[PDB]
Amino acid sequence: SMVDWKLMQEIIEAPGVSGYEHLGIRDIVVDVLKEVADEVKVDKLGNVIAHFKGSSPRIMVAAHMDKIGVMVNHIDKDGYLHIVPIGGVLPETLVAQRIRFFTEKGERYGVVGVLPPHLRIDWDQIVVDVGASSKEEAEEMGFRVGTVGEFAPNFTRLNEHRFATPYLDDRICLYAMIEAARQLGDHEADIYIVGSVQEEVGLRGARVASYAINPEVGIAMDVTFAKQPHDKGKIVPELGKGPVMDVGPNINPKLRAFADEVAKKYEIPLQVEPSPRPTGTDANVMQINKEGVATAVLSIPIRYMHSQVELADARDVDNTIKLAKALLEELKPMDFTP
Amino acid sequence: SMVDWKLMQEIIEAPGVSGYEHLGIRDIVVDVLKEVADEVKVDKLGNVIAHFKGSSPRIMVAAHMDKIGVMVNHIDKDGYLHIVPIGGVLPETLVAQRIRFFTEKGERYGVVGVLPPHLRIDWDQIVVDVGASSKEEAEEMGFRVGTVGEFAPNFTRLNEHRFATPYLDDRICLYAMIEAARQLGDHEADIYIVGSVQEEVGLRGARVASYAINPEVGIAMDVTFAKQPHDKGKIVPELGKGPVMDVGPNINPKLRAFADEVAKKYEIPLQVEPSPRPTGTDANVMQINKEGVATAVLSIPIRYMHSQVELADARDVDNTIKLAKALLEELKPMDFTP
Amino acid sequence: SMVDWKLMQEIIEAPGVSGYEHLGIRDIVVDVLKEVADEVKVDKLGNVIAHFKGSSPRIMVAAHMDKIGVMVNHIDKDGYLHIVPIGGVLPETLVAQRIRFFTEKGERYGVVGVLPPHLRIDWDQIVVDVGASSKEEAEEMGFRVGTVGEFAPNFTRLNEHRFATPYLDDRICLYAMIEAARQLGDHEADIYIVGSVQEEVGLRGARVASYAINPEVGIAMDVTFAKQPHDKGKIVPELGKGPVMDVGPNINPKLRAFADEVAKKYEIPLQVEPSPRPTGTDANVMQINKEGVATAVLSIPIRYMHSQVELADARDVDNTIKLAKALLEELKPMDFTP
Ligand SMILES: [Cl-]
Ligand SMILES: [Cl-]
Ligand SMILES: [Cl-]
Ligand SMILES: [Cl-]
Ligand SMILES: [Cl-]
Ligand SMILES: [Cl-]
Ligand SMILES: [Zn+2]
Ligand SMILES: [Zn+2]
Ligand SMILES: [Zn+2]
Ligand SMILES: [Zn+2]
Ligand SMILES: [Zn+2]
Ligand SMILES: [Zn+2]
Repeated sequence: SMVDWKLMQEIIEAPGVSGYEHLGIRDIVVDVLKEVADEVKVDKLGNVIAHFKGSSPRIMVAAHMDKIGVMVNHIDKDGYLHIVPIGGVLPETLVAQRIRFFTEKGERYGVVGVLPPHLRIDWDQIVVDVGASSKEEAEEMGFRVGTVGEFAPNFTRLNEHRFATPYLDDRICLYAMIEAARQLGDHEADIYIVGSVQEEVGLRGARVASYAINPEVGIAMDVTFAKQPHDKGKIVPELGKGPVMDVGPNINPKLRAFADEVAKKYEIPLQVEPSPRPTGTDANVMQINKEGVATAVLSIPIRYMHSQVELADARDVDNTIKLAKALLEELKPMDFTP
Repeated sequence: SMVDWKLMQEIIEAPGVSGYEHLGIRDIVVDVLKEVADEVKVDKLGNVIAHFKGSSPRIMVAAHMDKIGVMVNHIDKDGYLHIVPIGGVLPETLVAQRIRFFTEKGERYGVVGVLPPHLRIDWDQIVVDVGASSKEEAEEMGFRVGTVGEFAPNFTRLNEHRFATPYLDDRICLYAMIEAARQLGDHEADIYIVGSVQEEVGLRGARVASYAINPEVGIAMDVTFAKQPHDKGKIVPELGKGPVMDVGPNINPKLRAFADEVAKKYEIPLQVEPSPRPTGTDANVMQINKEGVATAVLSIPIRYMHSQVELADARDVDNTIKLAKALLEELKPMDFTP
Repeated sequence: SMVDWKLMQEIIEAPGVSGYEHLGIRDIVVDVLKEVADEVKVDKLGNVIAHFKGSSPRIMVAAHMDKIGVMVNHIDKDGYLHIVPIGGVLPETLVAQRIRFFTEKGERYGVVGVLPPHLRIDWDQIVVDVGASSKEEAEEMGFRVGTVGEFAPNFTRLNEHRFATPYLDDRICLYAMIEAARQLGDHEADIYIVGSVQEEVGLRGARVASYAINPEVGIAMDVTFAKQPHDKGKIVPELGKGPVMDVGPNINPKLRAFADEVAKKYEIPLQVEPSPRPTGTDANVMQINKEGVATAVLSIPIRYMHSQVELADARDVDNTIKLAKALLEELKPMDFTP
């Protein structure tokens, strides 16, 4: 298990909003997995699919490579950018923030300004300043209709265990899945490790990857909500209390019971999240793939999801790596029929 | 046809909310169908698929086994449960009601309390009392994060024909489909009778069952809205006027015309429901399965859908059994191209 | 003391809304009291007055036989009932509930329906379905202008001590008073045990019973509010902490002090409720009867008053039986002058 802070930060900060995972994260995932997998391929949507050959059952584990972000809708006559969200970016988190754009002339920053109080929440109030003085100048700088951008990186390690940064969702789980894969010992299962694309715009990469792989078992590794201020006591998982595994309709009872047994065997703390609906993770589309798949969700709890200050606890990451590795190594043929 | 009140009530009251159909209803459906079907199997999502071997066309008929219900989100320090809905349960129907929970220690009841007027619609106002005095006590009683519950059974036969009970949706149609199956005589069609899972959380079981079966023809048997107080005259079907079959984009014109001819031949009253959108039934996902399926919806009209007092007329149930049996027996190869 | 669950449930479920206590509860109260009382009579309003002859002081103990309920205002052309409340029934507790009506053709049920969300708290939204299709049919079924109904029975024992059911108010105290009466040993006081009528519509039976009895001392046994969710910490009594006895203007200080001494002597836990106003119980009218009466209130705490899920703790019922018996046996001439 054990957290490699340098690799983890590299995986978090690599470029790749939904539909543009090829801008950086994809090559990193391919390179790290090619060293340990029997075969790694990239499909037409950009999913990275790494095969660790085994016997049975066939399992697909998916963590998504894409980040939420923004796209330039148009550039105005004074050289300001008007942007729209890619995935669940909320306008409130954009005020007085830096955005990292992927322009024709490399990575370039812009800022979302604020109007001083004496001149006075929605997308129309959001205008990006890139230091340009005209539309022509912004265009010469490399900005275009369709230019995409991300929250600017800011990795903050607060103490021994806690850290805050944009894009723990889902780079922290992609990191954990990749570490589990690198540490993977012998296993009976036929394992596909998938870096999925476009999770944040409707689970689109995992949909096609599941179709091609045709797994019997599916596990999505995505982040989940942790107890935090103003949550009204409604959130069950807490930072530092371990990986989280949902229960509910998206979650095969036999697979979820198997996961409990494994967690107990390896003495890994395991939290329960009640999910009464099909989840908002790749496991949603994996479960209803083709003839149906036995699915579960394995999550790292974070605070402040979908903002620049997503915050996690490295003890949870470590234990998630350990649990993913143990599930993959312990998995064996069994009857998943509910 | 003919209504078997005892079997019908047993099928209505068997446990099984979305994702937990294995708690009771599934075994009943398997047992009754195994007696008449050539083969019955349960898939990975829990669908019951019973094959009545025939020639052509291949038809799938689906009625869903799952009920809407609730799930325990957390237990508070005073031993009260805080719940969230599974499917379309509305908070208004929970006030001063009993809930039947499926705990580690068998079935146990709780009540949703009301606040006396002198101390004064949303989920936060909903708190379940299970007779416990602390979190530890509620847990010893068997309640957990993730415990599921249902409207408590209350079967009320009002007169010769009308009756009200929780969960006519969709146990009344599952009952009707099962009776039609038991009475099924010779048939040319290759018939799959499916007890589907997770209809109430997005048609998920019928999606995978349709994929595996690959039918040419699909019929969903689900309940529909009947004329009732305060409906502003907008609902077409009425209690006691027979089974209902939609018309609209989800409904293959040739199959629907065939259904009219059959209803006329057997002198079965048949109501028309205008459905301008893809339906909220299993026929939605059956129609867009693989290369496409000729689909129709065959419904029993009920009042007060998704509440504890869903109300139907046994004459409609009888006629639905008769019509389902006749469609299956009359179905023959034909061109379904619109 | 000791709770007889079978008798208690029978007393709770016997028919009898305000003004219609003769439909069942009255005969039960008469029959049980006739076995132990020197004389039992029923007055013109329907009060049951049982005399246990003694010396002094003359005491009247009253628990009310009436339930809150509903009455049919009119039947509409489609056979639905439109109802109005008898006593403090709130429209919110009627949604998707069953009502037990007392018709010309025996007990018959109806349901209060709900309007599905896509077609959208006050009495005009409340319409009762009885399975009829026309006004004439509902009338043939026995429904009339003036037909009365009750919350349908649903007795739920949650565990060893806690239980929830419609109509703990005031059948639980009527049960406790009746058990105390049956266990009553020697006593100096001249005791009248009264099953009062029409408490829920303005304390009307206790008014005339007090006039006829002319007691020197009066105790009302009615339920009171217990700590429960969303009460904002404003309710003092709690389930399981014993009978409750108010303090305040309705409560004679000498009698209330005597009650404390008795509770201490018999080691019965006794809660205090602050009541700054004349109470909403029979003790209100007893106190201002004729030349004035020394009065107190002895209550069983319940949650969710006036709803179908009123919830109590059998330890409190037991201790209330014990305290009532001890007060009656210990009572002796004393000066009640404040
Ligand atoms: Cl996500
Ligand atoms: Cl294959
Ligand atoms: Cl439905
Ligand atoms: Cl085929
Ligand atoms: Cl009262
Ligand atoms: Cl006198
Ligand atoms: Zn996300
Ligand atoms: Zn994510
Ligand atoms: Zn439904
Ligand atoms: Zn349905
Ligand atoms: Zn009352
Ligand atoms: Zn009362």
